[PDB]
Amino acid sequence: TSVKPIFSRDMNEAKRRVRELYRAWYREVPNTVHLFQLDISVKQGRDKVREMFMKNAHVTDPRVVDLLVIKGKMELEETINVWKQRTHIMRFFHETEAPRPTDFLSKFYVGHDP
Amino acid sequence: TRPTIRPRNDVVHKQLSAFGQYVAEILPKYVQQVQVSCFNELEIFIHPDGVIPVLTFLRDHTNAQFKSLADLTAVDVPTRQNRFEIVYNLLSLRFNSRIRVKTYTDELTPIESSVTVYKAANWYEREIWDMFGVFFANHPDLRRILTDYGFEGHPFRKDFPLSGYVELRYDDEVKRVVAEPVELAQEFRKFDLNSPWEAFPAYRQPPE
Amino acid sequence: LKKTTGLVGLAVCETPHERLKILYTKILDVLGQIPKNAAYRKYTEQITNEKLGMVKAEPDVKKLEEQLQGGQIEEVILQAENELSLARKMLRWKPWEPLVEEPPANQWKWPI
Amino acid sequence: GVRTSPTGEKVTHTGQAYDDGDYRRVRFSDRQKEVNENFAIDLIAEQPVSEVGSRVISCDGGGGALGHPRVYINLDKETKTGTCGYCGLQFRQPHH
Amino acid sequence: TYKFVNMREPSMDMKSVTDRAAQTLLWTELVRGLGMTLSYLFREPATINYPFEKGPLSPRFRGEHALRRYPSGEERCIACKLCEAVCPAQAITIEAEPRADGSRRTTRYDIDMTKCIYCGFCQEACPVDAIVEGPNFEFSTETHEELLYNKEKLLNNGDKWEAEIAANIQADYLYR
Amino acid sequence: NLIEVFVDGQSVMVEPGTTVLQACEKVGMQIPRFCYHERLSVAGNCRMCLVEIEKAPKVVAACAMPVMKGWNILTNSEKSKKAREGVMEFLLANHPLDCPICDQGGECDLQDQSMMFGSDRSRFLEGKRAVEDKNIGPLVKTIMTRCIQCTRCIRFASEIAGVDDLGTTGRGNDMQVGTYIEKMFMSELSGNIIDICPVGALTSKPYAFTARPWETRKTESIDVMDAVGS
Amino acid sequence: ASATRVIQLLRNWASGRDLQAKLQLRYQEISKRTQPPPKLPVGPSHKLSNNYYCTRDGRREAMPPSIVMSSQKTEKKAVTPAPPIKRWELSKDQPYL
Amino acid sequence: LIAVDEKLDITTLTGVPEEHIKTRKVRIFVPARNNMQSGVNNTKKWKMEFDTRERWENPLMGWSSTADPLSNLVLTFSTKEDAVAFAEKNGWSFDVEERKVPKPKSKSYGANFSWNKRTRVSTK
Ligand code: SF4
Ligand code: SF4
Ligand code: SF4
Ligand code: SF4
Ligand code: FES
Ligand SMILES: [Mg+2]
Ligand SMILES: [Zn+2]
Repeated sequence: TSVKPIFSRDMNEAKRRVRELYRAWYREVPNTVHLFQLDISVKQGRDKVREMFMKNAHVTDPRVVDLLVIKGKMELEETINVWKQRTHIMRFFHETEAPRPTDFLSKFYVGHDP
Repeated sequence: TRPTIRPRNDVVHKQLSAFGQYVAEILPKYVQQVQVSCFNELEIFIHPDGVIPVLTFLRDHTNAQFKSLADLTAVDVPTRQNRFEIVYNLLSLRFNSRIRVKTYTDELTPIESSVTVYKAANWYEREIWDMFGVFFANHPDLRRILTDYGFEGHPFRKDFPLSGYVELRYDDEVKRVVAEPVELAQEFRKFDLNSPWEAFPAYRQPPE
Repeated sequence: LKKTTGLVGLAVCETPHERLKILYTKILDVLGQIPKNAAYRKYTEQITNEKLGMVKAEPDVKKLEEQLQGGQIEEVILQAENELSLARKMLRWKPWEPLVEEPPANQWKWPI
Repeated sequence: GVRTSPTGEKVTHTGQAYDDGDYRRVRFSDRQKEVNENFAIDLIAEQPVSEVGSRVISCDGGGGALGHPRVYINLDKETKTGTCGYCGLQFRQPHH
Repeated sequence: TYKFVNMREPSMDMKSVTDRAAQTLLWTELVRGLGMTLSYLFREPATINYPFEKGPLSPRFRGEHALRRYPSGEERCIACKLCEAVCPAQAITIEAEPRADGSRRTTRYDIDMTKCIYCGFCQEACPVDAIVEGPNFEFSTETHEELLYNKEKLLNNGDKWEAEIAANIQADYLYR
Repeated sequence: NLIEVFVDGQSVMVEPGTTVLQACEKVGMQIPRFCYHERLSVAGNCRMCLVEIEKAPKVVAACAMPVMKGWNILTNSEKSKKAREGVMEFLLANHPLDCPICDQGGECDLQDQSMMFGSDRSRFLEGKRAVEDKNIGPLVKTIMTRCIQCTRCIRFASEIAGVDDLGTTGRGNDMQVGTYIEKMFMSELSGNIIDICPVGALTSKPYAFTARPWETRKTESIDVMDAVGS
Repeated sequence: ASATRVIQLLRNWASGRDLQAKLQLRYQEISKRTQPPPKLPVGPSHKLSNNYYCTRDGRREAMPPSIVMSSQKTEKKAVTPAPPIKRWELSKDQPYL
Repeated sequence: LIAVDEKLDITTLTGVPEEHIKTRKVRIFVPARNNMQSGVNNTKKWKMEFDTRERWENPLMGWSSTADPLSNLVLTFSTKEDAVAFAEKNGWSFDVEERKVPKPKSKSYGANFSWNKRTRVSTK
């Protein structure tokens, strides 16, 4: 069934837009670290950008990819315009949450979670 | 006299019905349905891509000068294929009337931005996007308006939890506010209030 | 003749009759390109010829405003301009065609 | 009628009292435990029984519209007194 | 009907022009404002001498909460949970069971005063006038937990404020 | 073969012997009831289900009246509404003011059907009837002032549980439901009289005063106490 | 209010108004804080007869909206949503400030 | 108008955490009629609700605490197909329960007075 495309027509143009947004985020991490006075490294920021891009690597719908890059542009322009604070930028890193157990034995020990 | 029953206005009902027929005749390509509620409110259901032509007609037509955009919101009905229902409320000062125009969309289908018809549509559509996830194609500045920076999810959706997924506190170790998964000292006690006896026979649906 | 229209940004027009005649003639010219059987064309042609007839029969501005019941003469001129722009857009849109697509089976049902 | 638990902690009218090994007693150190001394059960037991010569009586709690909803108590069981359960008030028919 | 707030034009006669020029050069309206402030200076202040003087209140005032008793000493509350059902902010938690004498009485009656919106719905829905909003409003605390009232605290409030609560309910009960 | 009846003018084919209540159920209209239970025999005494047939001058008990060919059932007619209002008026005229102290509370058929089919005001300027309470065991608590004499418990007891110790003693307004002797209705199916009683006359004694219906969350599981798998 | 005659004259001269006519402090001119008991009216539906809820039920008279036009399903004059709003009249009380 | 030969999946867009997307099994069903009432107006629409998680006791005030965002979330659907479609596009696991309607029953008031059958009642 034919559907109205948000952008990108097929998957190739969606991948192109993903690459453009990835370049935009990659060239912004030094500025983000400088302006927000982050105690993280530039390499850490670039790795976090790569990780956040990689968790959506299983998407096979061009419209979902277009919406994802739209929201990525939104949260990039929040970082560039310093609308965000260091609070949110470091919320990206989950620096205060305790490491959740992942093995069956530990999960059995701690509680009733699946 | 019936002091406890709202009086009705057949004159206004007939006028609204006539104008609904008028607009439906003028715009057959987009108008799907026309209704007049028993408390005299005209409601127009159109195709989602007729938003700009229908709104421009209702604004600029001599016999329909709805020069004011009273409101613009959406309603989430998950049981429908197109869960989101965009609603426009227009006010015509020249004829002292109000009209409602309703369209539909889902998560992955954009709706044309009506900032070229009404300037209030800018912030109204920003709020619609922020609270439901509906994308508006040609919007001068489409971004979050009400939620926190970096907030994930659209909270007015029916499937979004009332308390969300994260909560904020100040952590002394990191010397900043932190966001952590929501944890409630007292859980919101959900109540089942609906009576198992039908209240309004006029609205009874066929068993099907 | 009057000092102001009372509305901010709405200037007074010294030649209301001629401007209204020009605008109505242009509107009628645009409507000739719309199909004869179009429901939009009939109604707006009717109302335009009704209003164009009033401006050609009443030389007094105050009585013309009373007869048109469209506010002040500057408001009538602005509404004529809006109608002309709408006629051009509808000529481009062509909304007299049959319905684009019927909605899904249960799209306007309520309550549900 | 307040009563003292074996740990020296007052027992409320609901029977609440922390156990000896319960750590939650630490909240009362250098502070106090809020216990209401008046016991409604004891006071309503102190209240007497009204003798009325009718099979059915009515109780609204006294005060009319300032009391509780008016209810009717059937005083036919001669082995016990009929208790209005809004206000716990006992009524009885004259025996002997 | 309508009126124009500002659509008047000034007369251009010589006397009026000279008057306006005198107002411009000699700051007449500014002196008038000074005179108004001086008048208010010489008026009597509207300040009350708190805490020795209190602002007026009414019998309907909604302040601190209280659980009431019947004149016999029995608690009015019957664990019906109407106040809990009607509470907008879900500030009330109620748990009940049959008592020793079989009465329908509560065992837990908590009100979170940091969650309550002091809307008075609980005392409207009570059919026995058990839960009320007393006249007290000066009950600010130094710790958050002290504002999490429980059944014992509410019963103590009722016993403490019973006279004034009863007087206010007597005064205002015919309007309800 | 099926016969054609009409509910509010809508055609419906029903088997012979079908009742007006079942025809309305087929077309999706649930007629109000207090004594009718589909698992029990037909009593027809509460009179709450009276409906109007199109040409019949008299209302019929929908729970006991078999439909005839070409019957038009006016469920939302003026006569039907007035009949429901009158029956509810009698019921609440003799009912006690026990709702807050009553465990039936927000899951009561008397309250819901009074809010949906009855009037909002009372014309009863007399005194009410108070009934002595019986004792039928440690499981079912009896407050018989709330009984509406619908004989659901009697019919269930006898027919389903095979125990014939429930019934009506006396007659008139003084008619009472009970054993007439100090006998405990002890059976393996004793709580279903708590379930089927529309009012708070029969309530669960272990569950007394503990909760209210709107608070509770419902988890749909099965039973393990036996091998039936209820 | 309690003030000297000279101070009242100074206040009136400075402000240009007789302040004692319109005082902003309340001096025994307000209602007593204790009032006699009321007796409020009942209403129109407090009858004992000819008062059935089926004849005075507002919620049960509500209807689903009428479907004027549905796609699924002479020279007509053009119509408007309503008659044009009449021109307002200038205030007779005080047309201009 | 592009053509996509893919299933709808908006999990990356909804903003739900991965834990509450993967480890959640919703229950699509029509609620059972409340046995305390004879009404059947609450057994007409399908419901979608999540699995019960842990609830513990607050050390202060003894309240009921939770750490599960979706404890109170119940969705209403007009059709089993609609509910299944919503669950599939939102990526949660789902268990479907077929609707249980009462079977038709033959009733007769005249059976209470049978001449030779056991349906004759001993009381009225
Ligand atoms: S005043 Fe309102 S918010 Fe406060 S406890 Fe009462 S009902 Fe709840
Ligand atoms: S409404 Fe009154 S009687 Fe009912 S639970 Fe609340 S305080 Fe108790
Ligand atoms: S049985 Fe129903 S109507 Fe009667 S007191 Fe209980 S809740 Fe109220
Ligand atoms: S006790 Fe209940 S089930 Fe039995 S007759 Fe009375 S109302 Fe009906
Ligand atoms: S349900 Fe038919 S008379 Fe009772
Ligand atoms: Mg029961
Ligand atoms: Zn009493």
